[PDB]
Amino acid sequence: GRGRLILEHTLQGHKGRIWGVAWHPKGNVFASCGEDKAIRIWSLTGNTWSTKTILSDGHKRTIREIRWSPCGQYLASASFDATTAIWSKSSGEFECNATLEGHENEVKSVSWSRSGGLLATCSRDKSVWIWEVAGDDEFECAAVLNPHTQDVKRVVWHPTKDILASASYDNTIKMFAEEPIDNDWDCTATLTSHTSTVWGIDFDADGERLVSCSDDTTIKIWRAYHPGNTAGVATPDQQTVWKCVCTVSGQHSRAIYDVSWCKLTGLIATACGDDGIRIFKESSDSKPDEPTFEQITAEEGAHDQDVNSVQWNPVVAGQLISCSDDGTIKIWKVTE
Amino acid sequence: PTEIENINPNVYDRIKERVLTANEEDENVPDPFDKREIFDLIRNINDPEHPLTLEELHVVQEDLIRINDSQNSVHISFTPTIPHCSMATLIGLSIRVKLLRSLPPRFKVTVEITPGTHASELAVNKQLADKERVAAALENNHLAEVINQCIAAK
Amino acid sequence: PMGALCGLVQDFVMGQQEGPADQVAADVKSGTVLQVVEALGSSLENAEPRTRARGAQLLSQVLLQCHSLLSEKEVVHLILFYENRLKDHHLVVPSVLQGLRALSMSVALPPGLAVSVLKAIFQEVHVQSLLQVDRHTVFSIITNFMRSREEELKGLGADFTFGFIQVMDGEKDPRNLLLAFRIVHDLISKDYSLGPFVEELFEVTSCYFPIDFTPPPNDPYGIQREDLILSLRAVLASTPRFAEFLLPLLIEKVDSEILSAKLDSLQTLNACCAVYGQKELKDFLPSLWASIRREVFQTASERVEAEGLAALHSLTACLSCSVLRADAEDLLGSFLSNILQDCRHHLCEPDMKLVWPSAKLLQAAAGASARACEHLTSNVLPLLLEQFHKHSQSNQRRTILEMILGFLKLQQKWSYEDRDERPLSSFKDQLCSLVFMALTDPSTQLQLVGIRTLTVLGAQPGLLSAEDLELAVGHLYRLTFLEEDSQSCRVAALEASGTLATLYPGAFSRHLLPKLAEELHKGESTKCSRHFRCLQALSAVSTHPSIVKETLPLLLQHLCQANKGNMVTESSEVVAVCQSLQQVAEKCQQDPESYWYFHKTAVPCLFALAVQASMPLLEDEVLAALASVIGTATTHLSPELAAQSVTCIVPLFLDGNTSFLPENSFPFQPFQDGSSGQRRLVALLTAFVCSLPRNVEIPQLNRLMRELLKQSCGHSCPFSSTAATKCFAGLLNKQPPGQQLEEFLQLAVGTVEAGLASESSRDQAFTLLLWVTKALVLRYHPLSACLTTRLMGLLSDPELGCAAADGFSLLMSDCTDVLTRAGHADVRIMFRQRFFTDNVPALVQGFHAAPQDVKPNYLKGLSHVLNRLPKPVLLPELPTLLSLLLEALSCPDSVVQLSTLSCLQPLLLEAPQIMSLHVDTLVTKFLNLSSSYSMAVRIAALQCMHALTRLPTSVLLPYKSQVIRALAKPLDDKKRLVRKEAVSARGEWFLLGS
Repeated sequence: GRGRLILEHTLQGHKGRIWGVAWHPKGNVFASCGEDKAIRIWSLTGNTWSTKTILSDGHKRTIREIRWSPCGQYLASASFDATTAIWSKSSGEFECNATLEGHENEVKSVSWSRSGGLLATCSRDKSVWIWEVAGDDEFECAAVLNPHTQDVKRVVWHPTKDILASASYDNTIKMFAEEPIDNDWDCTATLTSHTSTVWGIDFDADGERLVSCSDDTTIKIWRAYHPGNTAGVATPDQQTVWKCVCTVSGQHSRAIYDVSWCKLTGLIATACGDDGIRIFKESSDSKPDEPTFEQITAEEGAHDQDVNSVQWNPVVAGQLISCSDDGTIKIWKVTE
Repeated sequence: PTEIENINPNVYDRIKERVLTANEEDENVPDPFDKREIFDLIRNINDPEHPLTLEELHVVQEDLIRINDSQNSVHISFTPTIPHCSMATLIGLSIRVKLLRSLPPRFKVTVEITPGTHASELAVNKQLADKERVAAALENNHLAEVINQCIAAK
Repeated sequence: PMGALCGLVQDFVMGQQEGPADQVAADVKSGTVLQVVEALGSSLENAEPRTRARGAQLLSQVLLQCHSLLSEKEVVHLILFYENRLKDHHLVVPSVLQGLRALSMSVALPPGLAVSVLKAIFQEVHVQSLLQVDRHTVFSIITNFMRSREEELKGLGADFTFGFIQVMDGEKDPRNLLLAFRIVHDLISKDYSLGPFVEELFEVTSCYFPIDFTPPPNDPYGIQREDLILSLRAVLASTPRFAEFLLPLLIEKVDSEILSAKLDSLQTLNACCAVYGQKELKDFLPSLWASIRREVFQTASERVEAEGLAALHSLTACLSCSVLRADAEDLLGSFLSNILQDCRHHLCEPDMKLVWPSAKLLQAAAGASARACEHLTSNVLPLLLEQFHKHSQSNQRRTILEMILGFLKLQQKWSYEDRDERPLSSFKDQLCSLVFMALTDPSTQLQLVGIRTLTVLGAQPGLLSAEDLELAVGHLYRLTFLEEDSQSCRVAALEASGTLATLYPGAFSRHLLPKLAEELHKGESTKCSRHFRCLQALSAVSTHPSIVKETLPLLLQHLCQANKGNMVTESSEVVAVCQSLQQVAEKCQQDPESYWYFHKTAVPCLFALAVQASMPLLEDEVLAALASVIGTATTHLSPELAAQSVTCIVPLFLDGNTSFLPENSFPFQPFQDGSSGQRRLVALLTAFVCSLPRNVEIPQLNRLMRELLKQSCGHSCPFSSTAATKCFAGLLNKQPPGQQLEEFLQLAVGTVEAGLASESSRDQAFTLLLWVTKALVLRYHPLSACLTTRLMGLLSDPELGCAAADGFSLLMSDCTDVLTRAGHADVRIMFRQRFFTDNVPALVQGFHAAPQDVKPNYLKGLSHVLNRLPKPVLLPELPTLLSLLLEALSCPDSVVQLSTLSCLQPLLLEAPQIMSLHVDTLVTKFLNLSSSYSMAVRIAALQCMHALTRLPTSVLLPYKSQVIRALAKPLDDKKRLVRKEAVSARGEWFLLGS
């Protein structure tokens, strides 16, 4: 491929497998969680990355994912102890002010809405919870949803609107929108093209498209069709419908556990079980009803074990971060 | 199908052991991973409910193991005792834990039920292939204790 | 004073008992008995029962301390008073019986009085109603009179035993139970007159029998179960007067389903059979075997099995002795046939699960008397033979033969007469066919059992057909030749070959020696394993002197045919010939003539070597095995024959004389010429001279050693020079402390220091230093103190430092060729302790005060010591030494790495508390070594990482995380075995915490 992926930094802070990494909205700090039941906040001073704070005793079991609030103030952690901790720096140091309980089993994912006042979690109990944030340190459950028939892997909020997306072990993706007259949450649509567990999902810049990676070694591009659309696609219900407009196959050897769509460049990165990170770019002449995505660069030996998560940097265009079961965090720089 | 007037009691007799490959390995030459080495890793795993190994119950067999050392790939096919055995997932999980501890991290292990040998083979295979659910299962102390009992070598 | 005596009374009565108990005794010791009994009489005359009982108890406490010192006129009065007071009193009787016990321990009493003393107590007091402690006092009064006055108690007649029968009717305490058993056993042991009470006496004893128990309030005080079970065996087996009563009880007990009872009954039965006979058990004899047989089949307890088979043994033994006793009629040999008929159908049954225990029974009855087995075997064998031919399956034929085998052994055990051989001759030719059948069968197990029987029929004094010996020998050759079989059948045949060879040597010279002589030249003119068979076959048959006189020329002829053709090139096969010769010498050392002949062919052995030097073939190392062979010849030697061969060998080296050896070598100075050939031949001298008896009486020790010293370092040969030092030291060690030995040492330290001065040959002088210091170390000779601390200095020398390490290593290990315990080289076992104690200050001090460059040579030495002394002594010095043993792993030498790892491995499992203090540096060194170039080193390092798991979890936990990550690399190691060890190690490290 014409593009190249360059390794900038390698970090080995945790002991054991590292599950999730997340960029601060300022792009100069990131956090990481793993099997060691600890969260590490990493700040960039000069040209060197270092751990500035270490958070322990927040979770008794493995921490699967951490996600920053749109404000640089609060951090959320989903763990296997059926809890979701909220961290805030009220004392000049990060402390756990609130804990969100309710899930019967392990919590798999968290997500913040664009506004920052809505928080969504999903667990192995096939449920998706949505919380409201009244004031600081206080959270109120808005809805408990059980549409998925199997383990729910990930929850991601819409960039422009307050729409929730969930990927599940039941091979499906589900959209969630709030109903206008009653102000109660409900499921908008169901996306059924993957033949196995859907691990990761990410919205496009505008939010009218969506990537999804799955256990079937494929990634899919979903397009939102509103009622009365120009295309020949018809919506029987009033709600918008999503359609699989592109399927990338044969590119991955094993399950793809995470996918990230950059809002600055439009590049798509995949974290696969074959230890490989792959970069995809939409073609210049790709049609909006049959888009074509081509792999511009890849690092098949990006890690020594499975790559668990990949995340683009919101401030720095082309900077990617990733973690793996080899216990390493790697910051990358892609040049097309 | 097998005949009723003809029955071969010799299967009881057929179980044996031969672990003599030392001469080839005596030199400095690398030794590839083979079906035999993986079989030696899982043949003596104990059944969770019965005082017999997975080899003695024919749950694991050497010719049900496929491996390519160069391509970093290992496939294990295990036949649980009876088609509606509720321990199929546990047995395959003990096989996974043993291989996870004994094999290099470069090896990608697939553990599936032998086709047509269990009523819920698709669902079990899907559980064993989900590395997240396997990890969460290993954080169950009672479950990890039973697995360790099956993996113990005595 | 009477006032004081009255006061002591009142104080005791009021409760201040202890003072008066001893103070009245003190007044007795100095002062009188009649005064105190009158003072106490007043207090006892009071109406209150406790006022009597207290007085009486303080009377008895007195009488118990006074004992013997009591007048006869007092003893009578006291015993009378006690009888009257016990007759009148209730709950005062215990205090009375304690006084009677006191009065029963004196000896100055009239006869009638003694008899009435106890007669009145058992006619008056009811024993069962009384307390446990008081019953103990009553029983001990009996045992007292049973010691002091037997003639009186015996004169009492049977009414004494009857009275006692009722005192001991009901008694549950163990403490008195043993006492009561003793009384019964003595009533039996001593000829006490038992009347119609034999039944009555057995009745009380018989009821208690098996139950075993322990008491919760007093566990060790309470005399344990087997103590009681044994005392009852003693009484129930003491008389045949109990037979008509005990045997029905024991049968009753054996047939009950309680296992503890099943045991005690047979253990007693075996004890009874030691003192029973024909008549007492005759009536119940048929029923008893039914019970013994019963439990041999049924029971799962092997101790029950064993005791029951011991029962049938002792039973048939008791019946075989009385065949000589009863002159009129024998109703004892009829029981044997009544067993035979009762298990004949059981053996004949095709079921093989039932057949084995009944055969065990028949063997138990057969191995009880030669008379029994001559009946049993003669009757059993035809049935076993018939059933052998009926069964065509292999495992069945093997078991049947294993059953026959036992009977045959038992025939050889007692009978040595020609009588048992007569029915055996009828079965002789029929037995051989089974043996040869077992050898022909493709079964490995059946073959082994046939070999086992062959040796047993060979052991037999009775004549056997000559043809069978011809056949058997042929079969043994076939089994020693075939290799498609597992190695075991071969070795078994070879061992049997020697076993039978000592019995019948002609058979093996007729049907084995020619076959092997032919097979020798059939391979002389894949090839090695064919050679092995026959060489070892001639070695193993070399047990009889005649055979030795034949096999030796054949092996020497094969050796002198190896140099002419193309067999000298294969140094391996020549070594094999020597190996077999060494093994024959090893067998010849038993019979004196045998080793005499072998030593007279030790001479042609050296001739075949001298010729090799006279020409300008054999490989340099092959010589060493030849020398070990010669050594095996020299030891175990007649002192006159020793002098004879010394005056043939020492002349040959020293002056070149070859008179004794044959003329062909004549076409010679090894000592002053400088010829390489002859100098090589010295190592055979090392084997010889240094393998002679302690009383060597050598003719010219001074000259030989003088020449050896110059040869050792002056020539500077790679190995020839060392052989001279080896020999010098070998002979120096052996030398006694005569004024010569110190001269030899003067010349040794001389040539050593001289060579250490000259630049040209330092190593030759060094090797001589080493071997000399060793010889003096194994001797604990004072001069070794200096020489070893000389090798301490050389550790810092650059040229020899590594050689100094090699030397320390040699001193640390026993060596085969020179000085051996069985090589007549003097050694004391404790040298490692003595050497180690001296070494530690010198080596530890030397290591610290050594410069950076020649600093690790000291550690190389320390390791070659420490690891070669795996002893108790390593533990108490470990706290100081381990610090160095850890830095010993960081040494680049692979041998050091291996030795130090091998030594550290068990330490983790034996003394973990000392090890657990160095875990960080332990794990770091081990994981460093699990990735070296050497394969064996990595395997050991991983085994130590696997052993580290044995230490307490607390110290390991902070490492589990880093350890597992590191252990991932050796899982992908190039070799298979290093992966196996990594599998085990990591697996254990994962189970550390839960």
